[PDB]
Parts: sequence; C-alpha cells; structure tokens
Amino acid sequence: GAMAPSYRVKRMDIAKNDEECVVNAANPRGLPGDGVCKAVYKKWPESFKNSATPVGTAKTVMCGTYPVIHAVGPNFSNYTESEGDRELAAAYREVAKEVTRLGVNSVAIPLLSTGVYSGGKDRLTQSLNHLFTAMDSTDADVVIYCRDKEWEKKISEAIQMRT
Ligand SMILES: [Cl-]
Ligand SMILES: [Cl-]
Ligand SMILES: [Cl-]
Repeated sequence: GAMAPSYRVKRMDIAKNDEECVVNAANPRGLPGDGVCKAVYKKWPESFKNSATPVGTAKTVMCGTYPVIHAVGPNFSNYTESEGDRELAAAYREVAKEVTRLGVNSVAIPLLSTGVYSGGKDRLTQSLNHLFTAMDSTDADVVIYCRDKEWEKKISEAIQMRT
C-alpha cells in the first residue's frame, strides 16, 4: 500500500498516466469505443483480448505486466436513474476489489458514465461520490483523470474539502 494513501486529480489523457495500473471506462462488448476507451485501445490494445464483461462489473486483462481494469458503467440513455445509479456504484465496488487483488500502490481512474454514457446530464458529483465510496477503504494512491478545466477545479475542490 501507499504510505499515506491520497487522492489527486490531473487534467490530461489517462493513456499517459504515471500509475501502476489503469481503469478503462469500457463498453460491455470489449470494443474500441470512444473517448477514454479509444485512448486505452490505442495505448494497450493487447488488453482487449476477452475483455467483454457485463454492466456493473470490472474485468482485468494484462498488457505485458501492466494491468488494465475494464470497468463497465451503465449508459444512462438506456437505464432508469435508479437502476443506472445502482450499476454505477457497483462498477466502482468491482474496481476496488481488483485494485486490492492486484496489490498495486497506485491506480489511474476516469469518472465512469460521465461522457457519452451520461445520457446528456452532468454526473461529476454522482460518479465521483461513488468512486470515493468504493476506493476510500483501499490503500492505493488514486489519481483521477479528466479533460475539462472546470471539471478539474470541481474534482480538486471535492478532494480538498475532505482533508
Ligand atoms: Cl494530454
Ligand atoms: Cl462515458
Ligand atoms: Cl472531463
């Protein structure tokens, strides 16, 4: 574990992370996809061998010895708010189990279901709070990756408020 487990946020492409493993914002079919998923496919294509997994779950595939944890958040265009909320919380609980099993000291993570699976809604607080609920009991350093300048400021404020 990290000596003083922390949360940090960086505004940049998660394919350039400086952590021991990465979480992909995956689709259930293991396809290259869009956004974070397409960047992950270009950087670690070998990790898409048998990466298909259901909504609300995470499946890890190694690229060399580097773990890629494919986490499938719900597409809010298809789920109701209540069911989508439950599956989004579940995907993050599975990421915490995988990070613990892998024994890593750090993990790079995006906010699940905040891009094309958001159903056109701002889900920063919803997704980040489910991330904290799952990851708080782990001892890995967590680095959250985002692309928007206003989202970086809001995620940073949420992290600092709890310290
Ligand atoms: Cl970048
Ligand atoms: Cl998304
Ligand atoms: Cl973003």
